[PDB]
Amino acid sequence: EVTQRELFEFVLNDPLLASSLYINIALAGLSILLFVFMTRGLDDPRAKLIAVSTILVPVVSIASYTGLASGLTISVLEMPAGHFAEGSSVMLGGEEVDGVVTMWGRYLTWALSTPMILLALGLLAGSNATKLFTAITFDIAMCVTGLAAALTTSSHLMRWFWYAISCACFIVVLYILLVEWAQDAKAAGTADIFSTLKLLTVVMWLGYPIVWALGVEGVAVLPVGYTSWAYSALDIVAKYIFAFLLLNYLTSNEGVVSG
Amino acid sequence: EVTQRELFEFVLNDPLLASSLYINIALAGLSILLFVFMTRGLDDPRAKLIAVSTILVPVVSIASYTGLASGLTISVLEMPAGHFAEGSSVMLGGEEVDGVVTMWGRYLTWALSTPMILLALGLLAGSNATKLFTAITFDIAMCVTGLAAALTTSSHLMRWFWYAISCACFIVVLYILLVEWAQDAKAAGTADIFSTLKLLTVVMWLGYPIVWALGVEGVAVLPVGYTSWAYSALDIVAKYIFAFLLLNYLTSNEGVVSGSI
Amino acid sequence: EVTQRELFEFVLNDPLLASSLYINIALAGLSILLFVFMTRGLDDPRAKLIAVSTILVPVVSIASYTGLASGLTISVLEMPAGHFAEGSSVMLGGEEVDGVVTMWGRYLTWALSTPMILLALGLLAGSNATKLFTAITFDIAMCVTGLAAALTTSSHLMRWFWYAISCACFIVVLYILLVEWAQDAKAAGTADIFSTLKLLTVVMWLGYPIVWALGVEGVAVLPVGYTSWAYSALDIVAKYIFAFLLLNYLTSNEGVVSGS
Ligand SMILES: CCCCCCCCCO[C@@H]1O[C@H](CO)[C@@H](O)[C@H](O)[C@H]1O
Ligand SMILES: CCCCCCCCCO[C@@H]1O[C@H](CO)[C@@H](O)[C@H](O)[C@H]1O
Ligand SMILES: CCCCCCCCCO[C@@H]1O[C@H](CO)[C@@H](O)[C@H](O)[C@H]1O
Ligand SMILES: CCCCCCCCCO[C@@H]1O[C@H](CO)[C@@H](O)[C@H](O)[C@H]1O
Ligand SMILES: *C/C=C(C)/C=C\C=C(C)\C=C\C1=C(C)CCCC1(C)C
Ligand SMILES: *C/C=C(C)/C=C\C=C(C)\C=C\C1=C(C)CCCC1(C)C
Ligand SMILES: *C/C=C(C)/C=C\C=C(C)\C=C\C1=C(C)CCCC1(C)C
Repeated sequence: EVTQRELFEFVLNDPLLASSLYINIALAGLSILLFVFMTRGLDDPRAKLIAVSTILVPVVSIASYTGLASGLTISVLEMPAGHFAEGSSVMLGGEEVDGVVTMWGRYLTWALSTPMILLALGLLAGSNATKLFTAITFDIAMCVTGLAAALTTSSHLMRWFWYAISCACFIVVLYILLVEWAQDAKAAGTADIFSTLKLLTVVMWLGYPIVWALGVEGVAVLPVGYTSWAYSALDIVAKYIFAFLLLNYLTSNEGVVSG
Repeated sequence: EVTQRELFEFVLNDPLLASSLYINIALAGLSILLFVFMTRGLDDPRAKLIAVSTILVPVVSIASYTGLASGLTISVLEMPAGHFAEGSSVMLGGEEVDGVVTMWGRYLTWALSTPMILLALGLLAGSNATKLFTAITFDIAMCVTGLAAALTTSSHLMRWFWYAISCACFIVVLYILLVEWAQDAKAAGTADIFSTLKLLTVVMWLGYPIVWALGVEGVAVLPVGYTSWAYSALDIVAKYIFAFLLLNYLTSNEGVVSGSI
Repeated sequence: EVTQRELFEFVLNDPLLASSLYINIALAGLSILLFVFMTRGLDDPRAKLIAVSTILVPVVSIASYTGLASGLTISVLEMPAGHFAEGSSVMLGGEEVDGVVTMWGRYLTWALSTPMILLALGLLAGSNATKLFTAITFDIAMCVTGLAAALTTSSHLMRWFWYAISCACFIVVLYILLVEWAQDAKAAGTADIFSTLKLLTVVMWLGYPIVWALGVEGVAVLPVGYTSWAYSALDIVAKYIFAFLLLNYLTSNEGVVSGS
């Protein structure tokens, strides 16, 4: 029964964690600023919907990373027998504690920012509501089952079963990104930029389940701090730059996306 | 105290709970396979929305039932004074623990599946946005106030007050289903199929508060394993069979429900 | 270690607490009954969508306040070093307990009812989906960061920080109300009622961060019971009266908001 203060200090006291969380808190703040600045020239209602859903990305990121930073959304979990990190222990407060410091707050950041990325990207491609619906529902399911995979301590096989369920919902989203919106963007006149934002997205998105698998939640070839910086690095790219790359195209082509 | 692993083992070790939970993970998985295969012939955006909302029913089911099976969404709660299951105990991790194994994750399943059932039925009926909004918001309120009833350990009376508020929300959804979409479907050209599904929905849905009352959450004439099976049997019809029948009509009648959303 | 029953009893047996909470369960219950009555003659789909969104206010209200009254959504929390309530204690379960009774369940009420407030106000003002999306998302973010600020016990600083993030979000909402929807309304033929509801809304809403700062979550000049009543007072006006007034204009101007 560790304290939130204990986790708040454990992080401050760990090189990798402290930096992995605070550098992204910093970059998220510098994004909300650069983006509110970049998008002042917009006036069309649709261009402005794409702008604000995009801007919400770093808004969700700064708040959710603060949840981790404060120790509010981190837990110490004891992994199941057979799990590569079972047996782990951590110095918290004045004692050794069984378990792995688990920053499950990362799934809350993901559950909140991915539907905004899909909404902005969907509108960019001129998607109809059905595909928008399909993408966002399976995306939320993908994130929430991943979180349940992370939170499952009862059994090792059960964790990988959730992982599989999360993979299946990922495939539906990948199909919409790669086969449906790739085609829809042509009617909307956004094919060029879509292929770029889609290529980045699909590449960075595929990275998450690979890291999960090799990182501490999986077979742990990557320690807690490195599992964290890998996720943090992927976030800076899949999120802030993605938002910069999409917003640098938008505030140059307001007419194409209007209506 | 009571660890997630302790509950996962108890479930694997109890005839009614393991079968009531794992059979549904299995049927949900098979339902998804069948429904995807059935619906590959659809092209219309609106038909497809009725199809995806329906498909999300067993997707929500396989995921949330796994929540229960893994032990993640189970709690051991001690019932308040006068509750008919107060003072019960359950043998966990070898030790005796006061409380009733409470599979609260069931409300998470219902909270996620029911709005997908109403969206599909409302689209089937040719519902306007107002009634789609009224049915779904009151239905979600129904589930959450039901979960609240289940998690209340402070007072017996408090539990039944949450139960009554929940029922109030239910009556609003029944009204839309039985009064408004019935009329809407006639105008939409789907009256017959909407009428059969609506009645299958109302019949099975009335089953949940009855089971809640008769079961371990209410007066406990049904112990935990029997309460669990009563809820799992209702889920098989209200979720998987209901969906099979809806998609059977949809994939033979794409033209009637084709249009904007 | 404090139980749910012990928090239901603490509340039940404290004059200020039982009153703040149970008075709002009763008023919401009556608001629902009254509002359903008032709106029984609406026919247009848009007006009905405004009515049901506004009726969801006391429904979210009766259920989330019960959340509080039952102990379900209350947590006794030890404030961090420096907080003006650090070291406080209560006496729950007959024992002296370190911390402050924290009715975090209030943020559930707000997170669930404020979006309904903006949808109904926005639709009244003729808002386009974009500003409605902007007002509701930032509103929800404001409420969740407020809850996080209230649930943070790790350091006094970080708490006031969440409070600030919850302000940057609130500022976005304020720009939409005061400015944008005021402009949108004029044309919707609701400029007049939009001014009255906007005034009440901006005024009452502004108080929440001030009460938070002054109450037990903040510098604690207001103990638990007064903190509860301070927030419960803003709710009674920001919710039930705001709702009555808005429905009163709806029951009278149905034709106006039907659009066509
Ligand atoms: C369709 C869902 C797929 C998940 C299936 C999970 C069932 C695996 C159960 O494993 C067993 O659990 C026992 C109790 O903990 C251990 O003693 C034993 O060593 C372990 O092998
Ligand atoms: C909606 C169906 C009707 C449900 C009615 C539920 C009544 C349950 C009352 O509980 C009892 O209340 C007494 C007085 O508070 C307590 O002394 C006692 O210990 C407690 O067990
Ligand atoms: C729709 C389902 C109806 C639910 C009815 C629930 C009624 C619960 C009755 O419980 C009993 O109440 C007595 C006081 O009235 C207590 O003294 C006694 O200890 C308690 O066991
Ligand atoms: C810590 C979170 C605080 C983030 C604050 C930045 C949010 C910016 C939302 O976009 C702005 O919304 C206004 C209202 O519609 C428009 O008038 C304006 O043109 C548009 O740029
Ligand atoms: C911030 C943006 C993100 C995190 C985008 C995509 C994330 C995924 C595609 C995650 C996939 C996952 C899988 C398939 C298995 C469960 C864990 C998981 C959530 C990392
Ligand atoms: C999976 C589909 C379901 C669960 C459909 C309907 C469920 C209800 C109508 C549940 C109603 C309930 C009531 C009226 C009382 C509180 C508990 C409750 C949520 C089971
Ligand atoms: C019931 C209606 C409500 C609570 C309407 C508005 C509430 C706010 C504007 C609350 C703002 C807050 C801030 C700015 C700081 C954090 C605490 C907070 C949530 C009270």
